[PDB]
Amino acid sequence: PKSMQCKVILLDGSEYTCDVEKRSRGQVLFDKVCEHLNLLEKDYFGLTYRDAENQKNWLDPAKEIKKQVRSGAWHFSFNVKFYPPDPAQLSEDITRYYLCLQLRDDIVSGRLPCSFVTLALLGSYTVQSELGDYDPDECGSDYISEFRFAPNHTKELEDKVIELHKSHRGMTPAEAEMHFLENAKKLSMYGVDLHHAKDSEGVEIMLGVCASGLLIYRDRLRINRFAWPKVLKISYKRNNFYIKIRPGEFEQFESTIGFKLPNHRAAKRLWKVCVEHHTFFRLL
Ligand SMILES: Cc1occc1C(=O)Nc1ccncc1
Repeated sequence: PKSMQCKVILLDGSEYTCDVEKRSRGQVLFDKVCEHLNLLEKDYFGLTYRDAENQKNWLDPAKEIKKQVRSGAWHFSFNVKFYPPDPAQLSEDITRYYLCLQLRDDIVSGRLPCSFVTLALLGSYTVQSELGDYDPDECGSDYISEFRFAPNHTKELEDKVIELHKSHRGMTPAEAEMHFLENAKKLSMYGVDLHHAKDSEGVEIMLGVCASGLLIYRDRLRINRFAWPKVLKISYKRNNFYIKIRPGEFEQFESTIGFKLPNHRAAKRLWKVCVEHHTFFRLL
């Protein structure tokens, strides 16, 4: 029975290697990674891979791995797929830990924009969780943490992390991680998956997919939002993506809204993540 080597980049930046049978469905590999990670609350997570166009795709756990990676390497990342709006609701500390690791990468990468003060507060909770109480012996006036906190590090930011870390004496790792999450969950781009698109007039927009619905960013001046409940049908055709809106009270007709995506694969990818979000966040 022939097996393919799989390499998975974990949220701590380390590499997990395993073998699965070459006709394996994605769930087989995901189950192995989650057992490796001692992760029970698996529903929020998934594996990604890069397609022939170097686009991030979710590995569909119900489909054969080989029919998704196709010509590409069996190389994956372990990621948060569904960001919980209230991480305090999660049953296990280790789930919140992996969600913290993902968010730290969302922040350093710039996918999750954050004010100076919130970057320093999030950083200070990470340092408290990982090193425990502030020790002066480690940090002088010239201290720079090994921890990556932000897309652009400044001495002022490092100083503010230390100032806040000092305030956290006695805080346990789970407690610090829960504070991390209570701050991060409020950020306007928390758990928003962004897709480049054009509206029905050709104006460049971003579509954001998240727990609360589909967001349209025309810029910073005028953001439209469609809460999942309103959305009856999500569809794609050629390079186009459509949502069927519920009729408003006393309106005769449903309303269908249309966007242009970069190519047919980008339209299908946006459709699939919307359908998946739509189901996930109506069902608890
Ligand atoms: C935040 C939210 O609002 C409505 C539903 C949910 C939710 O978390 N659903 C879910 C959790 C775990 N597995 C599957 C679905």
